[PDB]
Amino acid sequence: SAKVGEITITPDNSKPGRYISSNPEYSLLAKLIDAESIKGTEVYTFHTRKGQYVKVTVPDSNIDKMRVDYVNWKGPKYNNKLVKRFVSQFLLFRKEEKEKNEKEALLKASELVSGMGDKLGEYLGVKYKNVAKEVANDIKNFHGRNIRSYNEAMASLNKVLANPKMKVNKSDKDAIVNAWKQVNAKDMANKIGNLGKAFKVADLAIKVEKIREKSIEGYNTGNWGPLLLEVESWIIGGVVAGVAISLFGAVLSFLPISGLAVTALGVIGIMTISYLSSFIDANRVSNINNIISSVIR
Repeated sequence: SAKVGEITITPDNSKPGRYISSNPEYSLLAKLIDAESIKGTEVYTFHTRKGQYVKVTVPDSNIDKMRVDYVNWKGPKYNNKLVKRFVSQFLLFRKEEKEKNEKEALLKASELVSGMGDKLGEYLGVKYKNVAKEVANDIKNFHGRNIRSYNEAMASLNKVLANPKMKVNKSDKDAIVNAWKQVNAKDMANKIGNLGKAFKVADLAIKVEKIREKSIEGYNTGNWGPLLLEVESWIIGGVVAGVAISLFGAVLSFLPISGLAVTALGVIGIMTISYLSSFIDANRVSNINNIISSVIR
């Protein structure tokens, strides 16, 4: 709901990635704008008329490499400077918006993780509670310029996974799974959504659903790649690293423990905590491994 030079851009609450121009006169004669960021390239779509639009693409957010495309254009083409004028600011606004949301997300996510700490710790032990808290902190203070690679993360996860004590008997496995299935993406999505504007990403419920399905599959197959990959997916697809993670954590934390035993609890607690550190801090993982002993039987 900020001001972009001469006008005021407002984010369409109803539709993520879409903005409203206070005065189309300065927004290329378009009231509605749709922004996108795939693989670091910003893409602006100005809806001038029905079925008509101007596509603006900014490779690597470098206005110098800017490209304009008139699609289904009837009339004369706007002069570049004009376009440039607006884009410049919009670009800038966009960055700020992200930066803001990122911080906003990490915080709220760190809270959730922290609380999860307090909660499970009552059953799991102080050692558990202690680590969870650090993990929460790491989240709180993370910068998106250090989000780890799939292969990078996957490795760390293995350490935990490869940890002998880190066992999972069917009785437990089947519960954990049953828990996951108990989940309703939609409700989740709303739940998550209500955490704040920053969580209002596109196709929330799909993202949720995929976390569930892949979460389940991980359990009964030991394959966790799909999970990590999904998250990474999100990011390449436009979601800011900080948010993606936060989003991830939130979901993770929203799983229902009713119907699980203290043993299953430990698994869950460890897992959650582990996935997260895997993407953030390699070192925290050690910490986790060290407490697996006292948490898991």
